Amino acid sequence: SLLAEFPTCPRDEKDRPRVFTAASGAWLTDESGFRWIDFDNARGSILLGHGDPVVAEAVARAATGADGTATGWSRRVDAVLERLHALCGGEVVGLFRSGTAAVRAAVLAVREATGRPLLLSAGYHGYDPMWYPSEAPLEPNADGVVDFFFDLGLLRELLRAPERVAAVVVSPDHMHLSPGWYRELRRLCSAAGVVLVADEVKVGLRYAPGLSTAELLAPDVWVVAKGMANGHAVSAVGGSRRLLKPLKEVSFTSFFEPTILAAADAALARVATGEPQRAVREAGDRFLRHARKALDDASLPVEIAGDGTFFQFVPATEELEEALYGAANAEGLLFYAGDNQGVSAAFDEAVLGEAERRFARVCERLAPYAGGEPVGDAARYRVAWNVMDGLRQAPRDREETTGLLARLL
Amino acid sequence: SLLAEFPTCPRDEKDRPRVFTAASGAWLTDESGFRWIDFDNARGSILLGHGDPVVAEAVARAATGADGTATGWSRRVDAVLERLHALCGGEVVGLFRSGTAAVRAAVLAVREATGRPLLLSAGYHGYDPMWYPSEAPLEPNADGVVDFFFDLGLLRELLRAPERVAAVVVSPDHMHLSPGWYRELRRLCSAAGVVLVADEVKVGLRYAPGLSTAELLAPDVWVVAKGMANGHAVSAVGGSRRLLKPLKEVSFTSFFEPTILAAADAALARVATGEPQRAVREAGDRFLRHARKALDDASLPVEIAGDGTFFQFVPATEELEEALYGAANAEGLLFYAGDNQGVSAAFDEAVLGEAERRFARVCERLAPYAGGEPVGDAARYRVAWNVMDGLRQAPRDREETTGLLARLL
Ligand SMILES: Cc1ncc(COP(=O)(O)O)c(CNC[C@H]2O[C@H](O[C@H]3[C@H](O)[C@@H](O)[C@H](N)C[C@@H]3N)[C@H](N)[C@@H](O)[C@@H]2O)c1O
Ligand SMILES: Cc1ncc(COP(=O)(O)O)c(CNC[C@H]2O[C@H](O[C@H]3[C@H](O)[C@@H](O)[C@H](N)C[C@@H]3N)[C@H](N)[C@@H](O)[C@@H]2O)c1O
Ligand SMILES: [Cl-]
Repeated sequence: SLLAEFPTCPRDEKDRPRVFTAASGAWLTDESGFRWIDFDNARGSILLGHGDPVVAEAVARAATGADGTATGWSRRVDAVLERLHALCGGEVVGLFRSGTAAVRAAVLAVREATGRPLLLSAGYHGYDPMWYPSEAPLEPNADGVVDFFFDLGLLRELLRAPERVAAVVVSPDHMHLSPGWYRELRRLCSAAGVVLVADEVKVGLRYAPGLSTAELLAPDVWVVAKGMANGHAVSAVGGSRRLLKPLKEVSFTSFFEPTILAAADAALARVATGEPQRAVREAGDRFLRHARKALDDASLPVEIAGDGTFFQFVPATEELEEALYGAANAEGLLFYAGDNQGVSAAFDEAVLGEAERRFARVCERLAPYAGGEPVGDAARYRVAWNVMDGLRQAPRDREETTGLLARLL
Repeated sequence: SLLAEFPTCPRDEKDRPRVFTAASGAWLTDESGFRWIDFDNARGSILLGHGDPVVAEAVARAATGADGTATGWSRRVDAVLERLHALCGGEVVGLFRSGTAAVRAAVLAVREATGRPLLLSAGYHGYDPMWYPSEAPLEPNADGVVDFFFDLGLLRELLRAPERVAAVVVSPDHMHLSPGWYRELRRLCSAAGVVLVADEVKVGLRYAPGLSTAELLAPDVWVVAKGMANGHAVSAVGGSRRLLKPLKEVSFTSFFEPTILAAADAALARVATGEPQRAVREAGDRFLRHARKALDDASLPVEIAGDGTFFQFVPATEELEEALYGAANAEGLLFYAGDNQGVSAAFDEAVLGEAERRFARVCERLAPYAGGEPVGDAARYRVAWNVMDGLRQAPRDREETTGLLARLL
């Protein structure tokens, strides 16, 4: 207990972190020698697979100084910028050292550029205190952030006074929000004349070789990170020259560190082909068909939201959800507990076959829960909240919305 | 023109970044094949030297999968936390992705833990807007920060109402502030009952295996970064468990990324022994003896502040400053222009012998500046302001302090 932070990671029954010695492709080794198949994948930042051979060679080389120096510019800086710009659009691009740092810099630049105070937010934007919850729903926090919890009725209300709004900033979820959700969000922002920031730290580059919301939102500013460097310490922002002009005041010491630029340039190259995204979709979709039949044949009341790119178990009770991850653990399948499961491209037939096999065995372990009452909406809203930090799309009136927020906050 | 940021880096006479294609030890090669001896060394974060073989090999093995996974905890997390704790003291340790992020998190944690609004600051703390200047000297900015510019007179004033003060946060400079200055700062903060945060992002682990101000300040909370990983993207905060409890709320996606953890463990192993810091001190002091002698023999009105660990040229005039770096640029000595020079442990006998010959050539180019009026205090103040973003220690009354602030802000 030297560690001052509480990092999100695999934890065991005593909530102590699982210690992993090694990993390659889709497989992990733990400290007891027990081997796992990884559906966490550093929260979906491992798009390609652990230890990816070709990224590894580019990073190993950069470490020797052969591609440049942390002292200053290298043409790999130009290549990473150029790639991102091609993939995501906009006029300008900036690089940062986490998703957190990127989203904060982007929204503060917009606030400065527009001269307006309030940020209207849905979703998680990172650990920084600027995003901490207000004393009550719909009121601005200490840093001028109002959370609207992906409720478009609440957003529409807020946008009836757009003079005070620097930007709307949204973290997509494609498991729990439909395409028409996003189009309504875009229509409302455009009618109000308000800047739209897509926080694609998680979803950017994974659904497509580009922004998952490039056409759905056509955002004024974007942020990506998890998809861009197979796990390495980099994020990016882009959009219009005028709104990001304040980013000119950003500099940081490690900006030119070559191994990160190596990893980003290698990983982005594949990202740009479409293939790893196809492979993950196709692979996790295979695994999903299989998992859904196994839960069904087993009479287990667990729905699965989403798709091969990201999916989430939605069990009918919290008891069952815990048992589920209990059994998965017992079988060497590493899920990100309660959150979204994101396979990597290292999910070939061998892995899929074993994972399917290990999932059947999870269903076997779970047979005491066979025939429980099927999934209701309270479970769906609970489980979606854990992944999105706000409300899944479903029909509701204002009273229902208010009740949900009271319950879940 | 894709980059939205304006990174600090070596820039040519047209203000364009120099392009470096490779580096090894003390030496850089640029896009034209010109070879440079590096005194900038990623703003001092390259303590060991470019492409340090042991670190590079730690990084290579970690990029394979064989030395931990981004998905979660590893034995190298413990080794890093343990090492920092041993070198720097305190009860807990936290890891971050840049000095900016680390100092922001540290100070916000102290603000939350004490419950008091104001941060009293000297020095540079990172690019974040929380540090932007106030409307007037001695007024807090919009984020509750009041800059005292290293003037203990001004600090005493601000310490007259300490109930409102969460911390004093200071970035040391050992070229322009004496040991007695630190002791008095220490005294002051203790009498006022205020928390002292030493921002050792630059100086930590470089003057000694641990904190430069360990004895002088005995700070409540410390921050280090540039010393810990031979340029790789990590920083650390440590100190009181109580004061850093708010850091429990920190998590980021790349926390377990293995190449950075390996680089840090390998670098900190070397740092703990005291050897690289001794090598740097001795190598730099040797260069300084030669440089001071060459300047004097040439009748050039340029002093040198500092020592082998970090030194700064202090030219009598801005014209002569620009001529100095122009001449150094022509001879392939890469100085961090106007700022501090920080050699690495790869500065061996052969590097020093060539740097001496190059600096002799520099002084020959500056012949036309021979015999100019000797350095005055206005020059010393302007030059020191560039490295510390505040006032070098020297006798002043308040009016003169005020006067300097008006001049240099
Ligand atoms: C849209 C978005 N914007 C910025 C960030 C910050 O990026 P970074 O971690 O690099 O600083 C993330 C980081 N994502 C990590 C996790 O964040 C969320 O998890 C939060 C979680 O939802 C929240 O309730 C809890 N307080 C902490 C936890 N880290 C998501 N539910 C999860 O799918 C994600 O994997 C993000 O998803
Ligand atoms: C004490 C301290 N705390 C946090 C940080 C931020 O760390 P990071 O860059 O990793 O985010 C630094 C970063 N240091 C980089 C430079 O910062 C200052 O340079 C500033 C410079 O003084 C300032 O005027 C300018 N606007 C930006 C410039 N980077 C120092 N003069 C220099 O010696 C340094 O090498 C630091 O020195
Ligand atoms: Cl003083």
